[PDB]
Amino acid sequence: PGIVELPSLEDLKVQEVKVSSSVLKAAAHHYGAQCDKPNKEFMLCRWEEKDPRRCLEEGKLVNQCALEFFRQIKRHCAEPFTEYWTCIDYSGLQLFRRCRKEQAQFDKCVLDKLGWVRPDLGELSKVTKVKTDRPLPENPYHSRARPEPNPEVEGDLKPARHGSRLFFWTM
Amino acid sequence: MNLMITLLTNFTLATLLVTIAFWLPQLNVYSEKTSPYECGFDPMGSARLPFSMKFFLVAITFLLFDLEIALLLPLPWASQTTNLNTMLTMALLLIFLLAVSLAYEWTQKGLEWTE
Amino acid sequence: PFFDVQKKLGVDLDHWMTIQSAEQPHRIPARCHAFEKEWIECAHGIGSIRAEKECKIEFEDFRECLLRQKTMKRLNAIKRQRDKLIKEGKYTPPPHHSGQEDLRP
Amino acid sequence: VAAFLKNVWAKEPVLVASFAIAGLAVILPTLSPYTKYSLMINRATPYNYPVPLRDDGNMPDVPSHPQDPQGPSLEWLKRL
Amino acid sequence: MNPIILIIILMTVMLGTIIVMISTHWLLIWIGFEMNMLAIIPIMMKKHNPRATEASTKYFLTQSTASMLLMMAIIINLMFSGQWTVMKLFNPMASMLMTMALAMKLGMAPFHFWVPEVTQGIPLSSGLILLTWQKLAPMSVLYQILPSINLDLILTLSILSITIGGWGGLNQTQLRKIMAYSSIAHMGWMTAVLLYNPTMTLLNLIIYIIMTSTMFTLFMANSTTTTLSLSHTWNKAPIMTILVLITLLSMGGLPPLSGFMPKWMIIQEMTKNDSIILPTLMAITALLNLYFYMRLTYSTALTMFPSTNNMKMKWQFPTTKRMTLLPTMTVLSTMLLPLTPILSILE
Amino acid sequence: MMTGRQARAPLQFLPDEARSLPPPKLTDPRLAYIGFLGYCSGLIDNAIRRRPVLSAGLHRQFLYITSFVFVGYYLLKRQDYMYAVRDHDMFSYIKSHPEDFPEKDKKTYREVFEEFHPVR
Amino acid sequence: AKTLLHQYWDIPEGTECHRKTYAATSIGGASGLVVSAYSVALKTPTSFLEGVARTGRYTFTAAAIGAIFGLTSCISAQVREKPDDPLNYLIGGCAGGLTLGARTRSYGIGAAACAYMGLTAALVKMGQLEGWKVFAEPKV
Amino acid sequence: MSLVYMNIMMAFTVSLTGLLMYRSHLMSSLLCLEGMMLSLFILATLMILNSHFTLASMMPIILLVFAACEAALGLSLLVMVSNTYGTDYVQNLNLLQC
Amino acid sequence: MMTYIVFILSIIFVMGFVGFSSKPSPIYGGLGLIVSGGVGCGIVLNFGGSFLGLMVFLIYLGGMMVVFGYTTAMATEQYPEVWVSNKVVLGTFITGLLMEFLMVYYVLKDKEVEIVFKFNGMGDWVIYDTGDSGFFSEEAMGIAALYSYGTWLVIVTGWSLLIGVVVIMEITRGN
Ligand SMILES: CCCCCCCCCCCCCCCCCC(=O)OC[C@H](COP(=O)([O-])OC[C@H](O)COP(=O)([O-])OC[C@H](COC(=O)CCCCCCCCCCCCCCCCC)OC(=O)CCCCCCCCCCCCCCCCC)OC(=O)CCCCCCCCCCCCCCCCC
Repeated sequence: PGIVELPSLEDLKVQEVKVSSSVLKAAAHHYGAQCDKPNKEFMLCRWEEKDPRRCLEEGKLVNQCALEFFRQIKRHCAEPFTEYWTCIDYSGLQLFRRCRKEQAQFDKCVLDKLGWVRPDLGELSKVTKVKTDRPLPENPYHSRARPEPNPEVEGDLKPARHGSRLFFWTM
Repeated sequence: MNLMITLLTNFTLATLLVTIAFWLPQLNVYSEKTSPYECGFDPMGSARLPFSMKFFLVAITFLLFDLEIALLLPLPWASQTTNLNTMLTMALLLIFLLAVSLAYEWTQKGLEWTE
Repeated sequence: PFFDVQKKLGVDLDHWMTIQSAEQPHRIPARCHAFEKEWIECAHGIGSIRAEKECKIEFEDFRECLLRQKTMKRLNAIKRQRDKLIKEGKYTPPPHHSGQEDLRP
Repeated sequence: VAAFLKNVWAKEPVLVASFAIAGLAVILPTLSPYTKYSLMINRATPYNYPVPLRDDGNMPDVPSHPQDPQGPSLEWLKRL
Repeated sequence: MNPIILIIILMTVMLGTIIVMISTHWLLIWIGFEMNMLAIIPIMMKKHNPRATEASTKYFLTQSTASMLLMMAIIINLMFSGQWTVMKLFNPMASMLMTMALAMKLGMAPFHFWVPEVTQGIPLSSGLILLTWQKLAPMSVLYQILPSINLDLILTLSILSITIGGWGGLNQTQLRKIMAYSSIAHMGWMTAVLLYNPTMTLLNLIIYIIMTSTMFTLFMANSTTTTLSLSHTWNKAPIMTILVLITLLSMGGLPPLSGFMPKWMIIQEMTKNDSIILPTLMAITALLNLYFYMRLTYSTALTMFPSTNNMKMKWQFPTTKRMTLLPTMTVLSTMLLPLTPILSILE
Repeated sequence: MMTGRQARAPLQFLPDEARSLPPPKLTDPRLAYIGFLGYCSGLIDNAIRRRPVLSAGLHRQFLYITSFVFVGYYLLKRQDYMYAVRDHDMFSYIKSHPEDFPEKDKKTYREVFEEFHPVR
Repeated sequence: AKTLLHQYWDIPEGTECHRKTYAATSIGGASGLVVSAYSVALKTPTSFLEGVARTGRYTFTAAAIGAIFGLTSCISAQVREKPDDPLNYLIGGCAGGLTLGARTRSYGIGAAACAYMGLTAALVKMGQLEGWKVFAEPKV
Repeated sequence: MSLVYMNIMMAFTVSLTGLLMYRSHLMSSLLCLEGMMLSLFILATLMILNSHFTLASMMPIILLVFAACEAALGLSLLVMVSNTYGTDYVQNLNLLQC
Repeated sequence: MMTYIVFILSIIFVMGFVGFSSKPSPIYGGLGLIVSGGVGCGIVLNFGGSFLGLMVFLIYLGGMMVVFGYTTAMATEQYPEVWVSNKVVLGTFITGLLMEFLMVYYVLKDKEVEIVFKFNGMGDWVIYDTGDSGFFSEEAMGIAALYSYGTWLVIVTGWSLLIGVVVIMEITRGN
């Protein structure tokens, strides 16, 4: 068959979000609130293209919008967030329920200094509508022409010509 | 990886409590101390004779009831479904069929032992 | 005697475990969902005799998704040629195929 | 029916407790108002990703942000 | 046996056959075969003598080995197709293993070595269940996988079954072994026409089940299990000798009888496909089946073997037996040839 | 052969298009032969239970005849339906494939040369 | 051994007698091994030496039948100059039948196997000529 | 295909020839049917866990169920052979040869 | 040689199958089948089926305990064949082992082999998925779907176990 078409190594270079998983999980609800739009454009492009190579640029927007999410935490509320992801980082299963006072301090400092509302129980699992200008992929499976089906039956059913025609049976 | 290291350690110092149990004491082997035990007297016949099982129907029905805890065991995961009345009906159907099986084995005297 | 009771009565006794492209719990895809969907949508209604030769390409892609025989044969060729060039000393592996590469994320 | 019940409670009380617990487990989920909330909790547990929709232009019930008022809510689970 | 338990076990045999017939999934085919075997084992051990236990052991081992090969064919189909639909098989290895499994379940030669043993060991009613109702689920699966059945394999199994079932019944005086080698030869006839026209396979299956049910109902109505006890029937109920005469001449493939109907149609579908040698050898080899049928008609109807004195007591007692559908099956097994184009309903 | 025809409409003994066909007459000689089979079943039924064969159980002989005529009527309907389906599919396949069925030019015997083989 | 019969039949008649004799010898040897396998299967020999004696006896019997069949058929096709002719295989089948009678040490089995194996080999040659099919592929 | 299917099919064939060649002892071959069920279990389960066809993951459990649901059957048919005869040797089951 | 761990466990699986398939004695047959069913729950546990390996381990432990009780009660002889007492046991045991390690040698030297199918010789780590399943192990979800989706399968399996008990109590009666 054909050559697989991969992007080059310079096409994949982007400033990564070089933080740990507890830093991400501690900031997760405000990330799902504030970084909604490029993330949903990316995941819509990701389920519609069904090909990561056609989803790189939108993905870079994700990696553009996450970092600006953290710098805006780093410029204003670096220390309550630092205590909060440290307390999240202690636990094995990384429980939100073991760290409610640092969560309250972080949410209070964020709501005062930046004006972000933490999403409630039920909001981040909603299915939202996304306004994009990219075209809908007309063939995301790279399929081809389906074969022509067999012709159907039509016409009124006439009786059998001279019956069964089985050797001598005249009916 | 760590599981096989732990099992290797357990098997290793279970078999190294045996190799220092045979090779450390002084052995005195003569062909009357290694004879079988029949409370001092010599054993009449071999112990490889057929020792008849009285609980044999219960032993075969254990093979069938042990399959039920391969069927009733996903119930902590089956309770997490979004077709839940159907799950509840099929779960109570399986325990009820096990119970009808046990009732049939009771009343036809299958749980009693022979002789 | 395929007394098709399930389509006569409209019941779904065992059409759900029939294929990998069916409705799965928690929308879990198989590893060959796209290949099997393409093969079934190709071969639907055209009968088995036309399906064995007019939908041969989708079924070859789907079988090679399932067993990965051409992929493992190609990896056999690549790994065997790499081991031969290591044994002859005519090729050295790069640092990102040895570990010291400061990986992506 | 009461004399036979007293007789089987006197002779085989383990089986009486067994059929009582089994009868409760049969009939009582059909007589509870909380069996609906079991299904509503299980279908509101988000295992998968909520794959978004392409905005065609006419979807008044689908939000554009999770903090929008339209969409499915879980206040019934918060109160109970 | 407790008759409630007999009803439940017979409905479970029927349920296993129906689950094989109606299901679109291979695991449910295998479940139906397992349920069928599991339920039919106490029908074989209805009497609790060593011959029924031996027959049930041999039947369990053959059908369990066949079900192992069937599930291996199913799993190889799962590998090479990623799916479970009961249709053609997507590998010749799975095709061979499933054809071997179904040939063992039918008792087709050279896997025939259990059918006279198991049929002799069990009663006539359970032998009837074995030779008729157990020939419905593997013929369903063979009807469903015929785009993948190897031609050489099913024709070798078929003609080898016809020859071995012909030669086997010539050396028999026991009626159940006669009906078992008759079964082997007739399953060879059914599977030889399987890839050419499976409507003729279904026709031969239905006419065979009618004639075999007639013969076992006549044996049960006369309480005869040997040739030499069937030969006393003229002194007790002489209409039964006429019925076994017409039914055994029907089973030999003689016109104008209905047992000539499948054979002829099978030849009628194998000469269309430019096979002339094979239905000719099949027809000539069916003369062996006709020969031991004629031996039974000589011993029963056309002559009068000497009876005993105690038969005079059995003159004073009529049959209180449930001879269920015996005149209907006797009429259908002998006088159905002018209705030969009815086979189109099996299309 | 015709198994793919009766797969969009499964387990229909008589489909709707089978009502577009003339049903068998009640004086169909095939149906009269099936009724004769019912009468012969009634005679064998009185014979094997040692009843008088012609006189005993006229209700039972009559239900034998009635049951065979009743089953055989629908069996003949399905028979005639399946042969009409066979002919309909034959004619539609010949019509939809003209290149596989060329119109033959029947030569007269003044151009057709046949070798004469004398019997002497 | 689908290829054994092919490498028997891919040779023109009356041309190379040694390779035809060897190919028919191998066909007979495979048939004798099948008969020997079922013979030690269904009827238990009293020892391993008796089992390999029965195996070697049946194998050499059927291989000698095949060898004398192929030899007689190809020599008759050479000396009669008629390669596509079933009388060659009639003579070869009677030679194989006399071989089977000499292995069974009797004249009546030899004459009966002469008649029926000659008719069988003649029918096989006629089937190779007119293209007769015993395992015919379904066409209609 | 993959390397492990070689040995799981090999174990099926080893248990097949072990079942299909009796050593005059019926329990030793009823173990071979249970081994064939084990090999079919592991083979089907490798195929199902490989391809992530998750809904057939309930299939080997069901398979395993019918495993013992016939194995118990064989044991219920082993004890009747070993009550008629003192041993469960398969050469005692030759009465139906005549 | 640690990437070949499923292959090595599968070698021990075939060795256990040659162990009980040679049929020494159902004591040692049960031993070999426990060893094979205990490395077979290590083969299939490395594919993600931790539930579906522990069950074929546990069901077969109960099964071989039952089979032990019967082969001590019914299938017992005075001198049981260990592995080497009979020449026909040891001969086919050595035969199965030599043929198994022969097809080990032909598949690690050549990296491909063909017995009826064609088989790779690379370690079977190559065919695994490069993704994650999230907060569910998918085989647990599929076996959990036996109650929601598998209702007919529940009905036929529970009916087969019910009539299995009834069938077995009808067999083991004698009269
Ligand atoms: C106002 C509105 C109402 C008006 C009402 C007006 C009418 C009132 C009466 C209505 C009731 C119907 C009456 C009969 C109608 C005509 C049927 C007829 O004769 O067809 C001739 C039919 C064909 O002749 P054709 O010259 O081409 O056409 C004349 C008609 O136009 C033929 O016309 P088709 O083209 O329409 O015929 C269709 C086709 C035409 O035929 C064909 O296509 C040729 C192939 C037919 C089947 C051949 C099978 C050969 C192998 C088996 C042989 C079995 C053994 C032979 C018999 C042995 C004795 C049991 O026949 C069949 O497919 C049916 C099969 C034959 C049954 C005939 C009806 C019998 C009813 C009474 C049964 C009594 C036993 C009969 C014998 C049992 C065996 C059949 O002849 C034969 O097939 C030869 C056999 C003779 C037929 C049966 C004779 C019926 C009267 C029997 C009275 C004596 C009974 C004595 C006791 C029982 C025997 C022991």
